[PDB]
Amino acid sequence: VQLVESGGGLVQAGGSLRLSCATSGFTFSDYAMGWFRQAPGKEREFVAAISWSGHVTDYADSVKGRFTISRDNVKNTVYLQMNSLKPEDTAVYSCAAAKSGTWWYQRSENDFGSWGQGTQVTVS
Amino acid sequence: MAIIKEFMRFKVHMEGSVNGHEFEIEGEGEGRPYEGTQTAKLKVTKGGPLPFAWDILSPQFSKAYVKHPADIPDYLKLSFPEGFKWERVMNFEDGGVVTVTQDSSLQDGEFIYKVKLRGTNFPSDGPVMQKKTMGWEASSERMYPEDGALKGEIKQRLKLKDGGHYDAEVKTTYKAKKPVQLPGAYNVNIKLDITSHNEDYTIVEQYERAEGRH
Repeated sequence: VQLVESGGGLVQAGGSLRLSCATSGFTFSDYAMGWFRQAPGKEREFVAAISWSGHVTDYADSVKGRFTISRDNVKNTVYLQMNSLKPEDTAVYSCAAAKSGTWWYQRSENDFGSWGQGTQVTVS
Repeated sequence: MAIIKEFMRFKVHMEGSVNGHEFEIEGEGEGRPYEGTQTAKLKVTKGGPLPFAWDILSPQFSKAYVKHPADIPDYLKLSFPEGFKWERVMNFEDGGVVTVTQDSSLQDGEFIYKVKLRGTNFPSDGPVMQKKTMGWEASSERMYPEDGALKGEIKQRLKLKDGGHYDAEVKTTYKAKKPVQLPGAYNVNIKLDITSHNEDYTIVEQYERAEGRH
């Protein structure tokens, strides 16, 4: 239900930062979580998603190997570790909770809900 | 034992893909949950015959059927009638990876299992895609509580038709759908056998014995 992202900012190319999403109002381990990003004029696009246990992760080809999604099922938080940042990674990054709870490699905006407002990442 | 009887049946459905090959399996099983024994008959309903080793699928078809000492709480039995869910990653020694997600529930007196599985990055010349495996050796699963769930780790080993063994590092998380007493760390000894198969492994029978110990 309630998701609030933090950890964005402005960095040089080649930098490293880590987004976090705090959560409230639902059983966190009942949901897969996903990160999406929206750059100027483009469609909101899938970045990464993680199953309830953390064992199943999926990444957009554009970020695989550079970003890592993880979660803490005690703190009820999702993370996006972003390494090897490029100017093309500049966007508002938002987190969402999956449709049902049983999620399986689903990447559409429409399979997620309860979006946060996001956090800006700018890479120069 | 009004919920989990001394004899219990189960039904299982798996949807999967291995190296891009999609398939579905439907199965029926039964066993003695408190004695730690069970059998199942599985049938490939879509995508058969499978162009890869059955053995990578066999451990995905039932932890309500683990014999426990009286002083170890049976967390997964106690999760019912609501049930529990589990997810697993198997990292094989040649780079193949199997990811699994599963839901276990109780419907009209029988366990209902729903499984999704993805296998990727198996070498086309390896023992999985060439069907050169010959069943699992006996396994020791290290169970431990962590972060509000019950976790297991296995150094699992497949026998090779060509000799020796093919290793997988296996991690699983099991979580009751309602809060249940988590046990302290313990070990489960597991032996899974293929007891019959037709030539192309489109109909397969399995047996599994599982017992927890301190």
